[PDB]
Amino acid sequence: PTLKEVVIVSATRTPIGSFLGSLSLLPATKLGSIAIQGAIEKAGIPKEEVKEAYMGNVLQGGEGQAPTRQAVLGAGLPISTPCTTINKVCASGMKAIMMASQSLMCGHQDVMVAGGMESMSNVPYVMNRGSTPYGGVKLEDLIVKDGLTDVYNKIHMGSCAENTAKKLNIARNEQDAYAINSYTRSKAAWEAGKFGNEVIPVTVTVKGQPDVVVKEDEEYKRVDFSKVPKLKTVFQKENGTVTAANASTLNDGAAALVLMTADAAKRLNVTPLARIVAFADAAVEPIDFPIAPVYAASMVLKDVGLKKEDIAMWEVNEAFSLVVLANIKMLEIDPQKVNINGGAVSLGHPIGMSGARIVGHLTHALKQGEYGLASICNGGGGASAMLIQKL
Amino acid sequence: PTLKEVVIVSATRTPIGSFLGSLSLLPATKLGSIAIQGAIEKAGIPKEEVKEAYMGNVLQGGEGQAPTRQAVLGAGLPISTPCTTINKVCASGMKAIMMASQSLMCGHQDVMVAGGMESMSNVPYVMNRGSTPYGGVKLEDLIVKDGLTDVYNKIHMGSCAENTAKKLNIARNEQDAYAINSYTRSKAAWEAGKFGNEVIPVTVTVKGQPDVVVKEDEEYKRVDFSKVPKLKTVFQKENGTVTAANASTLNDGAAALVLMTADAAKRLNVTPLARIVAFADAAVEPIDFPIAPVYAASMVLKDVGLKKEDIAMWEVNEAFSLVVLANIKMLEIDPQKVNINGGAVSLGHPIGMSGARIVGHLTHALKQGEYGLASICNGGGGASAMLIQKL
Amino acid sequence: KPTLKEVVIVSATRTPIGSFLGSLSLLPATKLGSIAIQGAIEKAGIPKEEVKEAYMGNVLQGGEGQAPTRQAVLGAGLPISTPCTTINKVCASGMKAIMMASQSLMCGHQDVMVAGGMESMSNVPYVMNRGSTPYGGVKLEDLIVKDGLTDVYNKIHMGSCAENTAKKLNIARNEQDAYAINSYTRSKAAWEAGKFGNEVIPVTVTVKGQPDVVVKEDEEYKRVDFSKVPKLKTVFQKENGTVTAANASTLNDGAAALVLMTADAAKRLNVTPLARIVAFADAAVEPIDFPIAPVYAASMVLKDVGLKKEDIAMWEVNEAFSLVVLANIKMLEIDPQKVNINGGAVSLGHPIGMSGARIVGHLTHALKQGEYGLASICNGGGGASAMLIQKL
Amino acid sequence: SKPTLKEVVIVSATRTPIGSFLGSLSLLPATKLGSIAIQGAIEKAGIPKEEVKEAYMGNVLQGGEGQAPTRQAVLGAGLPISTPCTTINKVCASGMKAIMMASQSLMCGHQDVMVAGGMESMSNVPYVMNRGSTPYGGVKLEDLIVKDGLTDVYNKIHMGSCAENTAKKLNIARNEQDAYAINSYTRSKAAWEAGKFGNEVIPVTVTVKGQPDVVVKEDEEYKRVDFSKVPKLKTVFQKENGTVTAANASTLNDGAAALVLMTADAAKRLNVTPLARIVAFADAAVEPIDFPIAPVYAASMVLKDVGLKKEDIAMWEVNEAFSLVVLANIKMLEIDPQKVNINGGAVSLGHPIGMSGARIVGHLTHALKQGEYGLASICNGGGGASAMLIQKL
Ligand SMILES: [Cl-]
Ligand SMILES: [Cl-]
Ligand SMILES: [Cl-]
Ligand SMILES: [Cl-]
Repeated sequence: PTLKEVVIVSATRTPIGSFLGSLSLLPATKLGSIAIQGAIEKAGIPKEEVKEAYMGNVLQGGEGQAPTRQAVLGAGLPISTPCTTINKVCASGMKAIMMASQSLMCGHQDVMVAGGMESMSNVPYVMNRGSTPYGGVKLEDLIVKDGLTDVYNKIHMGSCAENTAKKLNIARNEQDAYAINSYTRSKAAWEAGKFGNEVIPVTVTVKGQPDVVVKEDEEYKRVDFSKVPKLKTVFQKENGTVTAANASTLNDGAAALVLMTADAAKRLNVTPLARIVAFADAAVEPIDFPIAPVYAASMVLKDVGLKKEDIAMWEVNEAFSLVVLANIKMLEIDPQKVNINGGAVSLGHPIGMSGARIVGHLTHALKQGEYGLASICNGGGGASAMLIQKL
Repeated sequence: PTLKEVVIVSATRTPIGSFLGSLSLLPATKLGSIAIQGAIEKAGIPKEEVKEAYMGNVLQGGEGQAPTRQAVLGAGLPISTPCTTINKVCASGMKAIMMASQSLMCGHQDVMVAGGMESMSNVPYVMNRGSTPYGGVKLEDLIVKDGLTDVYNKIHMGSCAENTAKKLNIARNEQDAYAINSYTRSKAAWEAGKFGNEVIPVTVTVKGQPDVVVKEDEEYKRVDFSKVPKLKTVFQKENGTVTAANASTLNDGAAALVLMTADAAKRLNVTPLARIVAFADAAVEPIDFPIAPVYAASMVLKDVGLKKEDIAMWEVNEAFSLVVLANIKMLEIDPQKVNINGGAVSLGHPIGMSGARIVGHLTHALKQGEYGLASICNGGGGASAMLIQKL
Repeated sequence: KPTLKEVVIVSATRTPIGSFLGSLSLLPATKLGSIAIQGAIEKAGIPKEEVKEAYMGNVLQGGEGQAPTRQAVLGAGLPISTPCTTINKVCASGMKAIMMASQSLMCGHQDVMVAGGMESMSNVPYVMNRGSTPYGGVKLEDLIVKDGLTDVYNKIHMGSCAENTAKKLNIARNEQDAYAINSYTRSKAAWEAGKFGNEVIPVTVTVKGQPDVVVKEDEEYKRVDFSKVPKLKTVFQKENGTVTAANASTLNDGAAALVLMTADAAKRLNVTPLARIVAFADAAVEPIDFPIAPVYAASMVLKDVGLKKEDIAMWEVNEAFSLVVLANIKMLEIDPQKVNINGGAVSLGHPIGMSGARIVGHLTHALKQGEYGLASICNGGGGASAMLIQKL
Repeated sequence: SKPTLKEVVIVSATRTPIGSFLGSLSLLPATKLGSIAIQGAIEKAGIPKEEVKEAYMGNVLQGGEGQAPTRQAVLGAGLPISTPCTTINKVCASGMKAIMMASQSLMCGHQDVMVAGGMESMSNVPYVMNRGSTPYGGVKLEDLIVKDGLTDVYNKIHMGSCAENTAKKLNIARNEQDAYAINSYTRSKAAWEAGKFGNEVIPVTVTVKGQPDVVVKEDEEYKRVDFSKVPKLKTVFQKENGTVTAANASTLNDGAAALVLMTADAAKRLNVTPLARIVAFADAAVEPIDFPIAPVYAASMVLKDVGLKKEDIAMWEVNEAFSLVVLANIKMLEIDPQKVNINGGAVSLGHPIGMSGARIVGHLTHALKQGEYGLASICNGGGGASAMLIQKL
């Protein structure tokens, strides 16, 4: 038996909300249900056709049992749908799509949903099990402990990024310029209505209060260009370059894609949006995560036999402005082709979701026949990358 | 390309420690490193041959960033090794093996490590982010909140088991007899030396203390048969059937398998233990998880045209004695062929590890040519199953 | 019969009372204490160095740091040579502090003292027991509830104890709601008439990179809706209840301080005293019956001095609940127009450690020359303190 | 003119044994220890419980003890519901300050019989979490023993680190401190084996369901020492040139003490034999870091007030908060060391902080010979001290 061709038939997401902001009352799983239900509606298929689901989700503590199952059932999918929650840190939402593609390729399923979800607003604090130490204890923040601290270096991802800024000589000003570029591209894309088929509105209902309709990304509107160059370099007191403005923020959101075999799409009279061509994972020293996406992207190109020039648009996840700039520089790519409609620095970074968002964005933004390449670094020194072609 | 055949080359585990017991000082990821290093040693290959790693791990809160990456780097595997942490609740350890097999089948990697790890001793308590409510703050136990509570029904796994005991007419005395049988078989297998190849010893080292070598599963010795029928039914005080003795326990442990394509096994000239024949996931109504493994096992049998009678050895994970009895009753299989060397009720149940342990046990215990079938229920109403044939 | 030094009040100052998590909530109890103590010494027109010792009531001390009264005193800029003691008689603390200070003065053991009370209920923490966390989790308890508001013996809230007295004395919901509205009315009128001009000192709340807030009046009395009062549900007892969130006192932040001295010291220091402290007493009853303890304490003071209830121009009976005040009016058979005339805790709020000091200070300012004032305050556990003063 | 005051006498002084931290009495809350000592004292006094008019108890760490700690102790000892109660906090001086303030009420003729003492269960002191929004990056759970009991607010350092400052200034070395400490343990054991606390201390039965009853009848802390280890121990409060150690400092402990106090007139009316007369007392305060010297000034104040000389004092109880403190006091007052802390103190017996001030007064009451003067003094966090002079009757 030969490997089956895999197609993206729909790709949908919630808006991204700011930390403790517009979507902070919704658990990650509920955002997941919203995205999954939206993606299935858009695919125009009976929901019973979806055979199995994988969702990325990095910070699972306190979400209750089986987060992906919660998202799936909450979306109204059948109780017969098996569910697995995926954690490759920042790459989780992309790795979910990759693993689901592998199942489809094997003929183990013909239709799946894959994506990612995160509610950083609802990530809790932890207290160790045991006896309390004389003198007190600090209950640790799981965003910091599980999401953002490199285990081996015992420093923030932001501090790890400083290493790359040093080695590649990427200055504060260049990072700030990228960050401003991202906010500008985000606003322009929202104003041009570019997320109209991608984002679905979320109604937040509180008892006794009026409904709030969240219809666009919250983060990009919280910028002051005049203040960008004034911020302190918080991850390194001496010779620092990374700031709160030129790094991604803490956010809430979910994205989901409907994936099928080519045969399943034919059977169901569905016109797919894009073909999944290839994907790869790469890993380097934990401190050097910003550069892993370079290797992952090169693997994919070399596997398919494409040149970098053959890629119409790049989605290189904006964990930090530093990451994108390292990637542009090492790969020598046209910066007008990279994160064209904004990215994590200005739209925000719900870590388990972003890897799925960037792939769904390519699916909508590419023109017929064009190749898009999405890549995303992750805590621990990893990256995932994926090549798709618009149909 | 054509789908590649997958073989199990090695299968190794730590002993299983009791809650707050012999292994409680070691993090899940450390147990992971131990199992991973041991499986590579038993496989007789350079660590550098391992291309990618998947580990099941249900309760990831407070383990630090990227648990699987920590296990892999802590075992001395190359920094180039991509890692993904898998959460299908209790089925996590088996699902990791299944997904790794799918990547190998696709020709996306040729050698992987897959397994599961859990340190329930070290799972923390959580406090919600936000304002402290007037009148008190609740610190929830992640074991209870994420591990053991069904989301939809708002009851413990043990109460879901009671539901199945009612519907299938499985009485307290029947569950108690099964549990006693499990304890008996575990002790017999340990005394017969049946885990000599499967289990590797763990050395627990404490500053200014003598070393402690943990060489055997701890839990099976923790029973009093005379008290078994006198114990209170903790999940249902009136007309109950499930007890602390006839349920599985909370435990610490890790297991890891080295998987290869048939081509890689030949290239490297290793002696494969077993071929992976088929695997499947099924899901039912959440409260009914005890029966999900029946459907999952039936799926794998049907997939490859085998009948229940063709199976020499069944590993039906003993989440509760109730579960195994429900499976035997529905499948109508010979109890003498089920969990022959004990299982989770007497050996313990580190949830993210168990699905891998039972596959690994089949790999060592099956005789040449024999088929073994492993199935494992999971929170949310799911199950995974795998069929292997001993080489 | 002992011959004792005559004790006088030379000043009585307080911060405004802030609402729970409200205007004064960024300020620790000890800081509010410093503000009131400094204000009191300022109004007394004496050197800080003249204050020899300080006692401050403070019910909920957990997490405030070592020696709360010492913090308040040194925080006001008083000499490092000033001995300090923090007093806890629950809700009576602010009064008991004045009483115990008076006793020292009477003995000739000191000639000038500061006495009062402080509480920041906004900043009262939660606790977790020492030891090993039980499998399955734990509820960290709220100290306001555990130490402040729960009767140990009956294992119920103060408000539920009050329901007991409402039953026994036939003090219905409507009468209590009427008393409540009356307190809010009187509080507003007094504030609008400028009746706290010399008693209250404003506090400036400063937050880096924010405008300053000058808190110059009590925050709580403006937080009522008279239309909602009779519609509120009875929180401490659903079945046949009378006590509500509106007719009970609230959780609050504030501090009060008095300069006390011997009559001799006042003369030496050429300051004119406001009032003479005549007598005071403590009484106790069954813990559940705390609302009636102030009746017995007041009667003890009258009997001791040989006065009649009719001789008192002005009564301050702490408004812990509207019920408590009505229960006192009923049993004592006194004229309601002479009781809590410029409002009280039901509308002004109840920072538990300070209220007993506040009400003595208010009598001091409001009484006319030669008039007698009687202040009484119930406390958790079944107790009450009372004090008789005479204006000079 | 000086007021004419009632004479105040100590009629009984009774305490629980002192338990080590998380040791023998750690299952009992402070208030129950309070009840045990209060009932003890009244029984020993030989009066009806209804004769006690009012109660003051010292108690420094009141968090989580429930409403009105003193009221709990009092009602728990079976005293009438008519008995008013006040909980006193002058940190380490609380147990003595309670007796002092009760004495003032008696002097004024405001009461004729009172119970005064102190109680502390440091084993049961909880941790705290602040009310409000959980701050990004972590939430601290503070130990109230550290935060409220042992940390100087102003200097933001442990009491033992403040103690180092005086060791420095007065040149009191490690070995002298250690010498004192061993001296305390020695006196403690001697006194206990001689049966010297036969009337002072009452035994406590600890009942755990399923378990055999435990009878705690002697102080726990003094047996927990190794004299050979003493000189070896690390100086835990200061990195450079330290002198204070876990062994020459007092420990965290649990205990209560209560005294029955009355006017001379009430003792006659009740036909009881008074034990001692309360002569004078004082409080002093210095710079917060300098709390080890504050008892010097407090004692001097008392002697000066009564016109006595240091040489007139038969027996000194200078609370052994730290070995350093007793030494500083001996040095500055120039008194006979053989007259100081004769039967042990807080370094060997332990230091339940709200209790110790009452314990040491109770101890002079039992130890002094007819007509002798005893002086008890006690430092407290914040830079204070209380002192009391008594004469045996
Ligand atoms: Cl990785
Ligand atoms: Cl599932
Ligand atoms: Cl009382
Ligand atoms: Cl002081």
